[PDB]
Amino acid sequence: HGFVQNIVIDGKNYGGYLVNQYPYMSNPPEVIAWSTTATDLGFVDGTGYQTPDIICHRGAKPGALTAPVSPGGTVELQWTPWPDSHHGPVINYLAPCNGDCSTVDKTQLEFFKIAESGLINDDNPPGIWASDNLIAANNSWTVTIPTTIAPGNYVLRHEIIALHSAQNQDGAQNYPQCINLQVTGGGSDNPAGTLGTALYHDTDPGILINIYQKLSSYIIPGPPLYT
Ligand SMILES: *[C@@H]1O[C@H](CO)[C@@H](O)[C@H](O)[C@H]1NC(C)=O
Ligand SMILES: [Cu+2]
Repeated sequence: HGFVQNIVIDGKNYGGYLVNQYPYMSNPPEVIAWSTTATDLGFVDGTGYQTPDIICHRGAKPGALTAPVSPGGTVELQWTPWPDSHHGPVINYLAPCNGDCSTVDKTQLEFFKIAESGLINDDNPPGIWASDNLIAANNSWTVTIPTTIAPGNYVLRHEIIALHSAQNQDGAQNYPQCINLQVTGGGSDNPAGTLGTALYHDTDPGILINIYQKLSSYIIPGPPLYT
């Protein structure tokens, strides 16, 4: 359990959607991060993959603001402390807003994968995963925005999937966190995008998996990495 408390871009903090504060507030602040109703700090499991919930987490609505990013710039996402138990991949996607991200129909966003990290080492099952890399980085993840994509407004969908329960049908725990970015620079690619509700299926080989046994490979779920 947890969520993104803060985002660092070009030497300032953009405060995240504080799901354990702003839903109790009823005149909460304008932020670059999407609001959610996920006040339990929990997840979208396999029962929700073909529901709107998977796109930017449960009952999610677009952030009011958008952060500019320098060409090939870094986005740093700071999480609440991530439990070692919650072993699994860290995956990042962009979807174009084609306009102000604050007014998009989330059910219409088409995501391309810009980065993925899975099982790093399996010397001691269940092993070292992207999630353990995230813990070792003091619960922060650094995304580099590609220089080769068309500039304009996009949603960054940033996700940990915990696999500690994933042996069981619908046991995997997806923690998607969305923010609004204004990508800048000279790129022109419009990558093939995948609907939120076509990212994952509850029987994917990297979703329905016993991590506690020796693994020879791990298939990072979702569509193919853009480069
Ligand atoms: C994270 O920072 C704290 C101090 O703020 C430090 O004590 C901790 O051990 C650091 N990093 C890791 C990888 O544990
Ligand atoms: Cu949890």
